[PDB]
Amino acid sequence: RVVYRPDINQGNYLTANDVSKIRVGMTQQQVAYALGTPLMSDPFGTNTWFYVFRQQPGHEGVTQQTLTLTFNSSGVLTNIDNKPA
Amino acid sequence: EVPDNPPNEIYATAQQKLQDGNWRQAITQLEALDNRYPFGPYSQQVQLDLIYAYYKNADLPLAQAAIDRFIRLNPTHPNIDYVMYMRGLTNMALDDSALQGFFGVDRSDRDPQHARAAFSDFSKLVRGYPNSQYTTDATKRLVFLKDRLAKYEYSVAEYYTERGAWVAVVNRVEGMLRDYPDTQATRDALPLMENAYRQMQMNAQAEKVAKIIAANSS
Amino acid sequence: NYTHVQVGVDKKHELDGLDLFTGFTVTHTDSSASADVFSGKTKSVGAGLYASAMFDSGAYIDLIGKYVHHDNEYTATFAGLGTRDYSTHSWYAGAEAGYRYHVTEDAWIEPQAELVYGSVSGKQFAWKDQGMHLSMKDKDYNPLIGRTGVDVGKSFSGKDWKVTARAGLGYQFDLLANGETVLRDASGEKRIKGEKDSRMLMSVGLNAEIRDNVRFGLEFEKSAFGKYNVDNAVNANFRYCF
Amino acid sequence: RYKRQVSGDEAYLEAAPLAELHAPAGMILPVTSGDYAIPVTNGSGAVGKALDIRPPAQPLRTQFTGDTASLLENGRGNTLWPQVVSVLAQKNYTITQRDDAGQTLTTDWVQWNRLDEDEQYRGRYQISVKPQGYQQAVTVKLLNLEQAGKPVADAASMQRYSTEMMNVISAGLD
Amino acid sequence: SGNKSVKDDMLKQNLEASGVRVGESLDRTTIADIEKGLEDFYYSVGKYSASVKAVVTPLPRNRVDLKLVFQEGVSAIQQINIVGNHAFTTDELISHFQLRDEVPWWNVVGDRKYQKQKLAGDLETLRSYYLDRGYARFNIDSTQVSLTPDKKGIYVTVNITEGDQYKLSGVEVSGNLAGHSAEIEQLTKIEPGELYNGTKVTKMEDDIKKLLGRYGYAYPRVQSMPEINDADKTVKLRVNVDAGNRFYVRKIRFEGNDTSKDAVLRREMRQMEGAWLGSDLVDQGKERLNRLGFFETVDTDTQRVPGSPDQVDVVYKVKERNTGCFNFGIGYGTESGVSFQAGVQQDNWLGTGYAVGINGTKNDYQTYAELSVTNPYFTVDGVSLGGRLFYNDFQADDADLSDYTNKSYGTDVTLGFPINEYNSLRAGLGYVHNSLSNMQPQVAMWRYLYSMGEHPSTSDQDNSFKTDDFTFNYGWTYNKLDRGYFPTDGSRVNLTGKVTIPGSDNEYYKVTLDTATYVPIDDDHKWVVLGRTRWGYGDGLGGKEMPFYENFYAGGSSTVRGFQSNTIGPKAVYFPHDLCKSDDAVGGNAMAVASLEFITPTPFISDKYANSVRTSFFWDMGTVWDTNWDSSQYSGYPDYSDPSNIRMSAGIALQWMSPLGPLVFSYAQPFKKYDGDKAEQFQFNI
Repeated sequence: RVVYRPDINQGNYLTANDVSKIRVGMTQQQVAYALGTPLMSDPFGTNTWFYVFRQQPGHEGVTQQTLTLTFNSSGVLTNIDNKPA
Repeated sequence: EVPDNPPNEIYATAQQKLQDGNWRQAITQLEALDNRYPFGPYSQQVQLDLIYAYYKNADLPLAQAAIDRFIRLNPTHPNIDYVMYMRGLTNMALDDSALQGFFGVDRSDRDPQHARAAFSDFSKLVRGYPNSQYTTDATKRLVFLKDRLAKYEYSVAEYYTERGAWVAVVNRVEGMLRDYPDTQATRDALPLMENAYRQMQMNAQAEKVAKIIAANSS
Repeated sequence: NYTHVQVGVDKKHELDGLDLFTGFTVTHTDSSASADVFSGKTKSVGAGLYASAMFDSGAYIDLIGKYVHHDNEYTATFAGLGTRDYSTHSWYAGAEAGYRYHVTEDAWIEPQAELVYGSVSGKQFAWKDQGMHLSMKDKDYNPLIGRTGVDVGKSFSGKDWKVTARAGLGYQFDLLANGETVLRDASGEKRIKGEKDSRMLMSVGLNAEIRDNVRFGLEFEKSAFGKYNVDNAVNANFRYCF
Repeated sequence: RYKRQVSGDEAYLEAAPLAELHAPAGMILPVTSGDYAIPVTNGSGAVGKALDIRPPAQPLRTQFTGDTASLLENGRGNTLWPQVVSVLAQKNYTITQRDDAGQTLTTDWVQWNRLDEDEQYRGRYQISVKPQGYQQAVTVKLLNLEQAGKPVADAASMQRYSTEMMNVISAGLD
Repeated sequence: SGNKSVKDDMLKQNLEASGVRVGESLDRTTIADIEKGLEDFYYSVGKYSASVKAVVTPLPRNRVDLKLVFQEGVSAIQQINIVGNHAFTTDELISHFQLRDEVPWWNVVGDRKYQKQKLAGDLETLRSYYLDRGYARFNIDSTQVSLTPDKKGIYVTVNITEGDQYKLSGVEVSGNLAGHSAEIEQLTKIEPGELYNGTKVTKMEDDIKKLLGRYGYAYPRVQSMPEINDADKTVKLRVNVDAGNRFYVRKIRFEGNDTSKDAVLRREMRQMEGAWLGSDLVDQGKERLNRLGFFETVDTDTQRVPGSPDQVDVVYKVKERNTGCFNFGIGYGTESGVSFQAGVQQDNWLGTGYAVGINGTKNDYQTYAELSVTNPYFTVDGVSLGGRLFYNDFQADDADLSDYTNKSYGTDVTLGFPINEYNSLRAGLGYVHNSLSNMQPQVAMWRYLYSMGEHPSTSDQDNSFKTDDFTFNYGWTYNKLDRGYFPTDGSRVNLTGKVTIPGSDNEYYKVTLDTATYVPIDDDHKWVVLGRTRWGYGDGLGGKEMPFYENFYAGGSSTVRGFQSNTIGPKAVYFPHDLCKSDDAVGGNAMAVASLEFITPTPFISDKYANSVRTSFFWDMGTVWDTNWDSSQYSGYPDYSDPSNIRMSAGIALQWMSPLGPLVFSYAQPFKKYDGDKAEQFQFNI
């Protein structure tokens, strides 16, 4: 509408350079160091990891590019899942 | 202002007029007696009466100071259950009582602090000495405080759902269900989690927590 | 009808069984008076100092004294006064002694007396607007007034009563009435002065409170129209904040 | 009443008792933190206004072991029994039902302690026996059933006060 | 007993903290320790004629009591010199020191005691003064205090090295910084040909820290060394900044609010929970909380969780203040019959955020009542809503003197929405019925009646008329302040304009403006100038005239003061029953008032109550006038269409925030007075 809408950001943002740093087959401490601590985590069953983008200046289209990681119960990455919209 | 006379009569008068309920004059007499008889034969009984007077006279902070003085004075007394219960009662009484009590306004979404402190104190009491005389009402108070804290967290999650910051809601309700899994607040907060997952375009988890509702249809 | 407001500060200290006290203050009293042929608007603003001492034996001695500047705009038809502004200073000081003895545990019996002396310049003006000279002037007025009053005060506390209930009665009689004035006329001239008074009084209504956030007020008034058609003003209000 | 009760904010009793959250097959709820945890606890305790809030009386080797008041080390301990007789009646209109002189063996009569707090006449019986264990002739008073306003009660608080009235009498006068 | 320089309180906490306090044992080693410690504290004060003496009083039951005797005669500063320097005079240096040797006769600004920490701070100021002007090769070789052989006079001397000037050749930046380096170089763009300034460099590190916090790095690390080319008489700066780690707010927490709920505060705080922290966002949030006006003090704290390396939680410690109140009162009296009054005005009802105002007053002279309710946050975005109903059937009937009986009532509903960071537009509709009756014959009102097509007689004092009005009103409130009561920064302007829609008896329009700004002079914001102004203009339309009753008034508290409550304005003239000039005014259609004010803390009461009160000097400049004025009718009487007849005064003002509410007290003296001033001197508005 017309009313002022304050800026809203509700996620962990990382640019494509850190996305390129992702590669399967390495521990958890390194990926936490590389992408930052996960602001999201599934607490049921699988201990998968989530990273999300929330960005909308106000009355404008939201920008979302999710990025998911799967870890077995051993401390090593299984697969990733990028999505830009 | 005070009679400097042998102690027997001042103790006797002190208990007699506390027995009347003259707290405004009893607190001064008791504090002067304690400060002039620091190590009398039964100064413990003096300190307990001071606790009683301070609580009933609604001077809660000084009562708290007297509590944490007594606990370190003798951490092993055959009546510490009463002191711990009085401390928890002081916390809870300090927490929630105002014009809202007359108006019946739900005091849920208010500043917890004292609520958390009271819960911790009462839990320490009940897990310490289950054979005491102050366990039943204590347990009921534990239940009530747990419900209050859960409702507070549910309220803040509800406001975030009203805004549209669909991540912090996930974290807050996850903390709720990790800490407070056995209360009504999570029971009506789960749909907020479902809504957040649906709006977050990551519905792979959404139906997952939806199955949770499938286990509590009632 | 009048409104009078005063403020000030005070300093005090105790002694060997005595509590000396003194201080300074200022005051301002505005008034409006209506009569058949006279309508006046007066303002007396000034300042002064006071003293007050008491002991543990149940005796208190107090005194006040201030000078003000009474200026009044009066509209009068008789004597051709018109709208005249009579302005003059006035310095008055009084003393009093009371003994609030402990009648019981919930009241204190206080007999007290007071006496005050004050001096003010007269109202000297010419009535030439009436056609005749009719010189109107007054001598140096030096009125004095004494009074005797007894009371009982409820020293309530506990934040449940916490009131200042008081009862009793007092009588005020003029100690000096030297308000001499001189008037002139074509047939002759006259001089006038004042006489004594026998005014009565009453007590205060509630003056109630409970805690550091509630204050209740209520005043008791008397209108003894039998003696001199006298009257009083009373009020009742209370203040609380959330 | 404003005398022996907690504040009137007692609506917390009628709160909903907690119910557990089922975990469906195929997933597991996250492990409970346990910081806000209550274990199972017994009952049989007065709650609300029925619960008593009074400072338990600390007895005055000032014995305090609840049902016993065995204080103790005087070479003239046997002379305390006639002192107890002087306490009875003479000093406080009391009497021992069956008190031997040398044996120091007495049985207390049903008294009446009207020490306000709406506490009616309390009939406390006891056995007055003077032992000499680990010391000289000691004082001991094993109380018995108390009446108070009710026909009978066995709450340890009022029982403690009932024994402690005799305890404080004995301690104060000797 | 004995001490007077320091209040006995800090002495008792000095004893208490050291380990000795009422009720515990005694340790004579601590007696000697505390004796020497209090002597040392007195030497720090500068009172070297001090000898604390301990009096031991044994008491039965193995007790003791300690008395202290303090025979402090008199302290001394008597000489300061800057020996070693050559390029600056001593006095200009003395102009900057906190500690002064002596001050001339026509001022009492400074005392003459010696405090060692004051000397240390003075040395810091001297060092900064020399370094920021280019003299990098500077230090403090040696400073010596000295005492005369009487213990009544102390001198201080400093010994330095002047060094030489140096030029800022150029700067750079190194280390693993943020990927946004371009703006860092922008902010560190240094133009050569300028001398050195250390404080400039310090501000550079500070605002680099601020900017990196704005990007989202909250714990950086910045340092800089000035590589100094002594041969070339120049310097360069080598700066090192670390990127830190992207920090994130796990939980946002509030603490202190006993009354206000979580939602009302969480509704504020543009900084969001669960995102990358920005210190600017946190500052904006704390400023907004201060802006709400019902929190006596609010302060932010940031605490990283003891868990993950980069997760921080922010807490907002508050202490609410009591605002809003209800009043009640009966004013019985034979001259006044029976009178009655009640009402509650609360800015924040029960903490829910709603605002309410209710009142009702009843007497033979007046019957008045009003209701008002508003929610500032109808939606979650911030749109407002409010409603107001009122009833004003006063009927000032007795003596039928210099008034006109009216019964009036009205209901209006408004809504407003925020449009930017600091502006909220407002629109609303309203209905109002008025009924005038009896009246009294006097000029300047009959023009309004004749404008409607009716011509009642002028000799009679009876008659009546009724009117119904539909109005559309709008408003615009630009606000940027630091707090909600007697602020210390910013400005606020308010526009309110009302018009009448077709189908209403009245046909007119109305506009008002207000502007209050605050300009500090001290960085700590304790002395500040204040600028108030109010403007207002309105009139009829379509050949008709604006209603007389809705016109402007001037005079009273928060207006031009000292003159009288509602006194400024042209005075009416009465019809014969020739023309008799009125004493009171009726109200001109255009008002404009200005005021400048100089704030100063009161030097009597201590700092515990200091935040509560505020006193000042003020200079009231106001004037109201009516553009519509038939000069030809009564030009014999003075013409007041010209606004040149200014009314103004000056004086002092005081505001006290009692637990019973706001209080104001003002003293003023009119200078350019006119007829009908009815001046007063003090006011007690609430």
